[PDB]
Amino acid sequence: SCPQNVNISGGTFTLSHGWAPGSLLTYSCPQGLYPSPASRLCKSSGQWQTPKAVCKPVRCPAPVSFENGIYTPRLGSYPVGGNVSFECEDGFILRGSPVRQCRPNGMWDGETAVCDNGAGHCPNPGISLGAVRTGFRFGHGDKVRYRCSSNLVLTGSSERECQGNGVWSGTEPICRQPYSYDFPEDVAPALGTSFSHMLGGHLNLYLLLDCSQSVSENDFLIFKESASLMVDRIFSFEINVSVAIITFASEPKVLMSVLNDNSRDMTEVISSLENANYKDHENGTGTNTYAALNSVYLMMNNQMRLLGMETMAWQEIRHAIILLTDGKSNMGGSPKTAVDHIREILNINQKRNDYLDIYAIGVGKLDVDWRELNELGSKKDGERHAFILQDTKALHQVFEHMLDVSKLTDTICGVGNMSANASDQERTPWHVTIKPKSQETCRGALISDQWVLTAAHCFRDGNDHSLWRVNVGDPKSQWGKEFLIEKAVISPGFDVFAKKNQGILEFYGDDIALLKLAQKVKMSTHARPICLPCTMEANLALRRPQGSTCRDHENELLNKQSVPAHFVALNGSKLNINLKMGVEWTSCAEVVSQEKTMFPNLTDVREVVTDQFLCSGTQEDESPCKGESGGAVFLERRFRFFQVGLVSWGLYNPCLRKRAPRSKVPPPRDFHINLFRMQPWLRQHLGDVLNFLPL
Amino acid sequence: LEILQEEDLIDEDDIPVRSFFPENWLWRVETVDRFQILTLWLPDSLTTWEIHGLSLSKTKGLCVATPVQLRVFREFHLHLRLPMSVRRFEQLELRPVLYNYLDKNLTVSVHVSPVEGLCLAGGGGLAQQVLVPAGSARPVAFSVVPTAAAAVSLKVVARGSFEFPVGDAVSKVLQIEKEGAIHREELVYELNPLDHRGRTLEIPGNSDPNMIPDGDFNSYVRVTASDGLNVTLSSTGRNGFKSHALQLNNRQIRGLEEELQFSLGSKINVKVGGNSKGTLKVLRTYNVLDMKTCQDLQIEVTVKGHVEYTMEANEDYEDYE
Amino acid sequence: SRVHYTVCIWRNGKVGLSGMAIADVTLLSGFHALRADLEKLTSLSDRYVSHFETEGPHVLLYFDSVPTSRECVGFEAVQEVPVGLVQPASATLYDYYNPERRCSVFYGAPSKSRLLATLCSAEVCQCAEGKCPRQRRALERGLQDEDGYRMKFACYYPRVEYGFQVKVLREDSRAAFRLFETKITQVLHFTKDVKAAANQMRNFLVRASCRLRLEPGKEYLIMGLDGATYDLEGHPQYLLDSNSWIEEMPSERLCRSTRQRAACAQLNDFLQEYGTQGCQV
Amino acid sequence: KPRLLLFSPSVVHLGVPLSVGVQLQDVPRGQVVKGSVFLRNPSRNNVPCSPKVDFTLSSERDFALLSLQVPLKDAKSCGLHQLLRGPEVQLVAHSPWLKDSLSRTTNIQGINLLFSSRRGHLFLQTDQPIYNPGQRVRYRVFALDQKMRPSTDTITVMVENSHGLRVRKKEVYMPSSIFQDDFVIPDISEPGTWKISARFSDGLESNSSTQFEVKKYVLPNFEVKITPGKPYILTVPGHLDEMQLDIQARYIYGKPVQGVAYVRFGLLDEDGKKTFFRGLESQTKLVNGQSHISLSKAEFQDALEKLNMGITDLQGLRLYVAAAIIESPGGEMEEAELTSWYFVSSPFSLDLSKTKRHLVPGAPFLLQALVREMSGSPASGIPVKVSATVSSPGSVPEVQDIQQNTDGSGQVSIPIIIPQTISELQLSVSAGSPHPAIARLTVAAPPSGGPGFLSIERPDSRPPRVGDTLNLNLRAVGSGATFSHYYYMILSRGQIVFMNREPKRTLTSVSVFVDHHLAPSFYFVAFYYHGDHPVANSLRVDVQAGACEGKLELSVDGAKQYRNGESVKLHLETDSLALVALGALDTALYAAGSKSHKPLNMGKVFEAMNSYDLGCGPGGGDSALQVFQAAGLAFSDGDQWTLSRKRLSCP
Ligand SMILES: *[C@@H]1O[C@H](CO)[C@@H](O)[C@H](O)[C@H]1NC(C)=O
Ligand SMILES: *[C@@H]1O[C@H](CO)[C@@H](O)[C@H](O)[C@H]1NC(C)=O
Ligand SMILES: *[C@@H]1O[C@H](CO)[C@@H](O)[C@H](O)[C@H]1NC(C)=O
Ligand SMILES: [Mg+2]
Repeated sequence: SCPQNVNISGGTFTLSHGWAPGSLLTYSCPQGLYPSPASRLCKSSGQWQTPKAVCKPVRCPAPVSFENGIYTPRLGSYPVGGNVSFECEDGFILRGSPVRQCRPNGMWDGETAVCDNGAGHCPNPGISLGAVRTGFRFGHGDKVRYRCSSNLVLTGSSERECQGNGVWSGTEPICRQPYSYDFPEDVAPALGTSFSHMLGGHLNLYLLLDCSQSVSENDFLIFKESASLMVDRIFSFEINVSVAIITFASEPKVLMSVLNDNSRDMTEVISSLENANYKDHENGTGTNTYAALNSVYLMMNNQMRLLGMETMAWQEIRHAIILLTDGKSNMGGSPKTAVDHIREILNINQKRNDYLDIYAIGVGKLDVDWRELNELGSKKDGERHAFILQDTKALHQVFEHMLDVSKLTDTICGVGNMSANASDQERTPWHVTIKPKSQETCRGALISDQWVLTAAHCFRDGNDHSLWRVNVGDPKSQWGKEFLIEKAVISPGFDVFAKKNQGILEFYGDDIALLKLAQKVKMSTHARPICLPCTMEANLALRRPQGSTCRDHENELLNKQSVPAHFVALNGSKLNINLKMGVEWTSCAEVVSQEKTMFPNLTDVREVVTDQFLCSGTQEDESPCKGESGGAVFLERRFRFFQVGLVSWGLYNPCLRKRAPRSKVPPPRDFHINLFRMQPWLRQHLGDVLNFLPL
Repeated sequence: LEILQEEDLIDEDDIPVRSFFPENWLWRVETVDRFQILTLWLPDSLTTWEIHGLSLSKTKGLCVATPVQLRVFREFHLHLRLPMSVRRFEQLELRPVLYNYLDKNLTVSVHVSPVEGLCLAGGGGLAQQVLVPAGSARPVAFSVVPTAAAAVSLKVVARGSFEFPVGDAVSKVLQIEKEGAIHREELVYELNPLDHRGRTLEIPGNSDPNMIPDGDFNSYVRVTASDGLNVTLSSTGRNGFKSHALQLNNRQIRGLEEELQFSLGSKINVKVGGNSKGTLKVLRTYNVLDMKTCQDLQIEVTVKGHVEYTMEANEDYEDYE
Repeated sequence: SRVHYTVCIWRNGKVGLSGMAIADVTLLSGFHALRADLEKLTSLSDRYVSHFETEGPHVLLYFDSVPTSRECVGFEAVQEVPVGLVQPASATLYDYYNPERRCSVFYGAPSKSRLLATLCSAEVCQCAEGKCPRQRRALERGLQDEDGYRMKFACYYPRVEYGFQVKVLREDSRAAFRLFETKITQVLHFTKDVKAAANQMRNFLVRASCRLRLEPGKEYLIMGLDGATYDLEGHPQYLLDSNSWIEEMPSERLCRSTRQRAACAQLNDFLQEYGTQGCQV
Repeated sequence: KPRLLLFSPSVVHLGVPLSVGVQLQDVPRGQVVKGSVFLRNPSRNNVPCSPKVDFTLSSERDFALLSLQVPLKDAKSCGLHQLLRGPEVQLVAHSPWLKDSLSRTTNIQGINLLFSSRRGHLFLQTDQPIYNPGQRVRYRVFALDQKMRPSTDTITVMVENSHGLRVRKKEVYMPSSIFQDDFVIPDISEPGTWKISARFSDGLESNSSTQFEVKKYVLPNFEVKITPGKPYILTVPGHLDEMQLDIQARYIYGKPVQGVAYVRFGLLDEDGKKTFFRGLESQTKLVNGQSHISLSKAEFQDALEKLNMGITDLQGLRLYVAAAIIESPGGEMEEAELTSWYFVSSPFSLDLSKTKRHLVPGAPFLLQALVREMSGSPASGIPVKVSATVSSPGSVPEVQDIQQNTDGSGQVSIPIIIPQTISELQLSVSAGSPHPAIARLTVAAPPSGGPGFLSIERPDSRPPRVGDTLNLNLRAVGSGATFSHYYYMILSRGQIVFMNREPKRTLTSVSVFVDHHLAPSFYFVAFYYHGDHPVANSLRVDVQAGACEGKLELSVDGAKQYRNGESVKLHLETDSLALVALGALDTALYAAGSKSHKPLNMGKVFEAMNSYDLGCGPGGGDSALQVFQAAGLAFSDGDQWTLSRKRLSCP
């Protein structure tokens, strides 16, 4: 028999078939340590073959390069419990967590630290710890290539390109170790958010389970349990969804079909899943993942034939695929080819990318590789799709809290239609019209089912809100539906004549007002609130971790020195602006010293334009009119809309459907109240409505 | 016959690598209220840092301080100098040099961490054995053929014996340029906006048979203000339609020949204005296969005899498997 | 023990040069030049070198006259430690007046090659350096299969991502590799190269320095690691190294022999079970 | 008889105050004057480009300095932006007094001045002296006004590449007087010397620029320095000194390098064409990091015979030494060039710029010389022999021989006595023995029959310190004491700073307090009046030992022996709230650079003070107009006025 001197230092070991030849020895070490070697081979009664054994400590990737900054302390590879601080040079604003304590799983915590000056068209993608980047140009259409260092394996996008919409193609690469794994608590929010986007029409869901000899009967039972809870949850949301169950082996066997109408009923799908057994899989105990993906491909091309080439009923069909596999594809070829076929056949591109998400949940500890899960799963910015959990217990744990979406809170926001054939209101459902007693018209934005955020200057006649009216979008008529107002809260710091003693006729500081409607708005395709940043709602809309802060939302949404934004015109059309931040903000707002009517006695530019204002209007930018004041200044990220400001005042009014610029003194210039500088006031008057992040 | 020590060396895990090699640091500007202390972290590079210093105060004008020489020395290090130019698929020889300034004999194992994209000798896992006499230096040669086509992080390590616990590790990112050499394609067009025929001009697109895929196509325009051109370049491009307008004269004449980075794929157009005899030079750079051993000098070294390997570098059958 | 070097120099331009030249050869990893031989060289009237300096793996010679013809000199060195790894060294020649007019040569070991053996085809190369293919022989030697050694090599370590039984059509030598163009009898396993099928051509290349022999007209079972060379024709071209299983397929007469019936039959049993069913894991 | 004097700098700078001196003479005791002074346009139109400033004087107070302001808006509106040909402006004093007293046709008395928009001090420094292609470049500029106080005026920076084309331009405001900025060099940029320029937005001519070198290279590990035994080579036919070099090479971190040195000799001329010696190349093994080689007698003679060159013609050429040391066994290459070696006929050089010209007859001649070692530091204790030949005043010329050693830093002040009615004076200054340095100068004499003369005597020839009071003596020569006082003014940075009157006495003295801002060179100008003919003399005084108005001290705790990665407690000491700007530079950058760029130090700042000085020589002149022109002022007394200077250079 094999020799018994196979003890590991600081850990235990297990055997499959005793000391008989051909038995596999498994090495286990406590958390924060890794087995080395992981497993041994008893040979043909020979010496214990290995691909002295010691539980070497977990050691964690160190920053190979940190552009435009410094990092302390500097070490070859940080140990468990260690900390690293990332503060960088002047003129550069930090993103991500400045302090990262590396967890016992071989990963750091928080988003990767990088500071960008914003001059580049796209935000700085940064160098993830343990990785390198090639190409230091962030212009539109340029590319960056990432390469791991030492013995790390790359999970993520090995190549990212700066797209037109200001978001790099693919996910953020993260160099990982062969022995690193993921905690259920870390990955549950990622899965929850990604599925929330898959839900954001009818959705098609495919569940792929593993039943080879490598996966045990109990492990397959836990796979079945996790799939059943997942299916139970997806049907509890009352969404148009069909789920299919495929359990693959050396040859794939389909247990449920989406062609069959039966997939939309919970009892039937759970009964079909429970009828699965390991026995019907002993006829071939391989892992042919390409075969299962080809089965999905045949499934959807049958759906393609039966629905039609061009019919709307299929175009709104989104696909999400889950794989609960041990990542040991050993037959049928590379699984990536079938994913290539799927991408080719759904016509996936930079726009239809939302219609296809692949989740590659690996399970196990000894035959799990990273490359297959990374390649198989999809790669999208701000999300993670390739995971591994050491045990199936962890799989059940992460799934049972995977959709932890707070019950009855609701308050969705920032959902619109981006089709040109859609109506103006349906494209911008937050947009409302405000009628004060002065008979002049202003705009506003729905921030909830009851509250509207607008500009204070729109109400010059006083504070008698009972004579004011609002019109929100309404499906039944383009005129909208008129509501009365229960109460009005104008910012106490607002006074257009506060600075008259210094020769400034009109000062728009604190030009913000919150209006409560008499009746709750019925949510529909013409009436939805816009996500007010720096809350749980916008955080879920932005695909970000739970522990995000308000400064984080500033850094992310207002992430460039020139950030494109939008406002709604009088006729309902969406116009284009660019917000100037940082250094360019000062040059943007300096043209107020050349005004001739508003400020005849103006010696300090900061006195009329403060930090409370965003600045826009250069280039070919559109200039809002007086009637458009109070409307939301919003930006689009990740197919959701976010209000970073609203129109306050401008140095040129084009409306003095019709518009006209000019080319003399003064050049057009506009200022909008930056919502991020008013956070205390919205928190005072809105804390019991939205759930605000820590500042 | 020669005695070799195996696995009685340092564990290679405690040795602190050196990665931060900035040519300059401490670029910040500070506000000092007659006294300030700075806790600055020394970079790993082994040179002397000449700390400059300038003062600007609202009451005492300007003062420039005397530079402070600061020395960093380790007494035993693996100094490595990457070649100035490394090309993909082209063979280079990294030269890590071990300086032993102690008063004792030291025997050290030097190896390069195996990394994807680098073709080393024997897979990169084999460690070269060298001995550095006290108060002297010894070089060790590593041959590498990089095929990564991108920047790659190598980590050369020296491991002393457990009897004498010394060692150094260096990890500098090695950038590899794309295959082939660079080629410059300058196109000169005299610019007379007075002649109406010269008001518009079309530059032919580049179709170079020898241009290498991923050619790093960069176009820089060189327009001379010698006499008020308003030359504007509009161009349809694969990335998009970008147009940059150049006003060289700026109603002023002090050496205002201009040069701007101007990013296109294939096609470019010119709109002219003003009154001058300026010159436009669009510069195109791309990779190309071309060659040049010297044509003037040549050298060839032949070796004959028996050399002994360490039984881990013999590429032959084990004869028992 | 002792190795005889030979450093040779000459010039061809005859115009661009400025006269004298500087020799800078670096010995192997574990060699230092002998000062006695160098001083004997420099003591001769027609020494061809006016000065020298030698410490450890670095040898300096000052050539004051580089002629058109091949005129040169060699010296002897000794070994301190065994060469830790197989690799070519470099010898450089500088110009005395214009050192930037320098240009190096790479010289190999006494028996090894000049440059790092790498397999380039199309616009990619794979690092060909490594270990010799074993050419496993169990049936011909008569050793019975133990614990399914071939299956164990296929499924546990090194896991095999390509496996075919190939009939070697021809043997050729290209660059530093000996190419064995072959025809696919059957495809047991495959990860990449989805267009693998029988009666198809594949190029299998091994470094010429090794002694591995694939006799034409005979079938072998080939398994191992996948390569990314693409053969410049479209079909992936594989390289034979370590982690690659090479076995000779049974013939009409060697499997007939007595100590070989069980071994050959077990090998075909493996062939059918692995081609048809799979790793079973 | 009564007169009004107008004093102003010959060049007026826009946007900064202009100082105008005004003086009366032969004014009745009870009489008073009233008026205003301002600039105008140069006959194009008669709009005042400056707000009027009043000046009221009487007999007891007959002098006053007026801080006249010249705002940019008035200068633009009145038309200094619209002249033709050269820049010129008119400064005029208006008062009803001329018509009332002198019965002059006009109440206008003025001067012709040249207006220039250069103003303020602009300094800027880059990240490194030398960069690789494709590397990020950081830099910053500092904006200071005339008094180097921080300034908030807007500036526009620009970047010019190696060929000289603009690559960048940034128009930036100054909240903090410091503007940091970075840009990336193109990857395909060939080696060259780039340039960064910074100008004030409204100041067209106020361009200050620095240069950084771009070159393909890699960071060297060690540097080689060739230090000659003596920085001069004596080529006199009598003998030739030995030539020996000490080639040193050290690892930058301190230790010496073990290797070999390859040395190539040659003759390099002024133009730059170098002809090497075929043969005589020296190769040696470095011992203790140093190699001491020398050129023999017969070897060098044979080299010149091979080049068919003689010793006598070796004048102005240089012995070029090039070294290319190979580190062994490292194999690294490093090159060091020597080009400072000069073949000279004397080991000393005489600088006779400081000796004042056109000195007065009847007062001591102050001959000042600078005995500087040829291509070295100033020499001390080196005797100077000087022969003065006073040319025929009516009698035979006489020879005056004075000897005096240099007191220190090459300073020698030899006060030879000049007799009256001297026609002209010839001087022969010779310093050094043997092989002296010969310098000959000739000075004429003021025309005979002049209205008078003024002599300035400086008892202490040593340069004044900062904050050190300087006292001068003034003596009228060759005329009666009709006048009662004389008037003097102090010029620093091209502006009149001080004006005062001292009564006429015997062996008088005037004390000038050397303030810091007067450094490093201020003009003392003095004049009196003999009837209606002004006579003046202006002595130039240089202040050395310059130091900051404040102070900035950098210090590192403990000895300068650290190990990589540990902490440094850098110490910053100053005397006020300062925007201290720091920078850490690797020393290897200096070695890798082909030309060693000296870092910014107080020499350049103090030269920046001198860049605004309009002085023309060490002062002095035959006439009052010449003295005033050399000092850099414009004088109008109503009858005779100095013309505007032809050029700023004053050749
Ligand atoms: C080091 O090696 C040298 C050369 O072999 C030898 O002479 C010396 O004794 C050794 N030991 C020390 C401490 O220098
Ligand atoms: C160039 O364009 C400017 C734009 O302001 C225009 O005013 C000018 O006339 C143009 N230049 C010439 C020489 O016409
Ligand atoms: C300013 O620019 C002029 C014109 O190019 C140049 O001659 C002069 O030297 C510059 N002044 C400086 C560098 O101080
Ligand atoms: Mg399996």
